[PDB]
Amino acid sequence: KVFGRCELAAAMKRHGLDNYRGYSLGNWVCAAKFESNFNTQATNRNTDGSTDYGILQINSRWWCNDGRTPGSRNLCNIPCSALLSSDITASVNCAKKIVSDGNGMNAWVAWRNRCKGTDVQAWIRGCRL
Repeated sequence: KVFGRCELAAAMKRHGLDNYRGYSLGNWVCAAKFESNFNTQATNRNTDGSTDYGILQINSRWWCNDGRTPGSRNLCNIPCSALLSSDITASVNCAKKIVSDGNGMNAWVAWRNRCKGTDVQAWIRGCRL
């Protein structure tokens, strides 16, 4: 599923990401835009053999099991394929664990490089929340 901008904002708000660990909703929408172009089916292979999955491009090196990342962890206790669903619950629940682990949203390279320090409120302008 390819989300619309306001559609995804509303789904993320319903799942409790607005101001989660101090990150306003626009941060999460911005990160999803540049990680996956709002596409739940996005996958991207990393040079170390791990793979990033879903709308927030969550990495199999630490966070999910895809059966082909030897020596990796599964800290969200899910198959990585669950992160490609049209229902974003699994991705949001896992993202809450990631952002709590100490480095905040710096865990997402695209957020650090393209959202951090910008006017992220612009990503939820016009949306009915």
